[PDB]
Amino acid sequence: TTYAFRVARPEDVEAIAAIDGSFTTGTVFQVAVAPDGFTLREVAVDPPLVKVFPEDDGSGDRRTYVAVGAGGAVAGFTAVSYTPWNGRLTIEDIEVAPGHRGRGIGRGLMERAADFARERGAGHLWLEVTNVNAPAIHAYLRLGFTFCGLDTALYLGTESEGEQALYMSMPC
Amino acid sequence: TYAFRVARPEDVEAIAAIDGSFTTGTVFQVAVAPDGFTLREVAVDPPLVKVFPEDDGSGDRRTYVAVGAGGAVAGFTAVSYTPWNGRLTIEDIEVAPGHRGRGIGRGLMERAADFARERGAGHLWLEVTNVNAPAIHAYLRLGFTFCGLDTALYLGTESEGEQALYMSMPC
Ligand SMILES: NCCC[C@H](N)CC(=O)N[C@@H]1[C@H](O)[C@@H](OC(N)=O)[C@@H](CO)O[C@H]1NC1=N[C@@H]2C(=O)NC[C@@H](O)[C@H]2N1
Ligand SMILES: NCCC[C@H](N)CC(=O)N[C@@H]1[C@H](O)[C@@H](OC(N)=O)[C@@H](CO)O[C@H]1NC1=N[C@@H]2C(=O)NC[C@@H](O)[C@H]2N1
Repeated sequence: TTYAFRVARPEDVEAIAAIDGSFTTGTVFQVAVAPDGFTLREVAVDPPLVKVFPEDDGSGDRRTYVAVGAGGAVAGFTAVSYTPWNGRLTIEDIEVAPGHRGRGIGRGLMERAADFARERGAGHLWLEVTNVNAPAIHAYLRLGFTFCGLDTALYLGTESEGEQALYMSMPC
Repeated sequence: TYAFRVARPEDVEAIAAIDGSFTTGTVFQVAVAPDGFTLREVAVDPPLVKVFPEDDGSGDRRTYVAVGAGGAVAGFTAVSYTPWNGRLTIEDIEVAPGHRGRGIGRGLMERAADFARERGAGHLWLEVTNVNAPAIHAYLRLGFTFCGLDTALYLGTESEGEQALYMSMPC
């Protein structure tokens, strides 16, 4: 019980904001576009890519969960979003604080997302991940997500141009 | 044979009747691997009948209309601009059942392209179900290529079993 999980309250919103999800990676997922399909291959990059997410990301059925340590600091969060149309719970964000990884916070937050999904009658969880976010992709694969598609054009004209939006899902 | 203009309130009821329901002897089959996605056009026998659902789950917006002699709508396109990624979404483009093979598709998409360059768009983008081979062939003809897909988009919908394919082209 190193970490407790609960619905986020107003005092958590400011702590959530500071966990921006910025990462370093020695690998990226390269997207190869053919006329008849798309291939993902993990490739080493030297020196390591430093990715800071932009301040402008282009943005009852909503919910934010938070992982809290003994001193009351937010160690992680997930913001989820339900669309009844296709029974999709979108994992809009999931982050673990830099110094709190390898302690089952990721799994715990996703388990709370899954609880909300079954509460709303969702058929699948779904998330967007940039092809350069190899650490997150490995984390999502570990938690049972698989690639369900991509949009190689989504980040065109954005601060993230050169990257591809990869889509992952899992049933519940 | 056909003139193009911005759609007016009296066109809304005619636009509604043009749902784009089709028959096809082929579909684009989606193969999911752990490391990617493959699209292969495959014959289906007997022909697939696709009726689009009434519930589709839905300055920078614009609707164009193709008009014949006698002033009847022969087709339309609704487009949508997002400055964030300079994307003009072709939200819908349909030609009336009896008016195909007359360059209405091309004409409507040319009006979409004019709006894109007017707004400074970097690319056009559309969604098409994998079973809509006729539309996919039309879009390929007009210069669109596949830029991705979402095999999970239609889960829990009337269209479950189909995959949402994404196509784009630069301006
Ligand atoms: N920020 C922490 C991570 C947040 C989550 N993982 C969600 C995510 O992936 N957001 C990414 C990320 O903010 C960043 O992408 C890169 N590569 O940095 C920017 C591009 O600059 O695009 C975002 N994507 C978007 N898709 C949405 C869309 O289609 N319509 C509406 C609008 O919401 C769109 N924004
Ligand atoms: N009439 C011709 C179609 C013209 C266009 N290309 C529009 C299109 O493709 N609509 C399809 C089509 O209505 C149908 O799909 C099948 N397979 O029939 C249903 C599945 O029931 O899903 C629609 N898609 C959607 N995507 C959107 C989304 O992501 N969020 C919000 C909302 O807008 C969503 N709706």
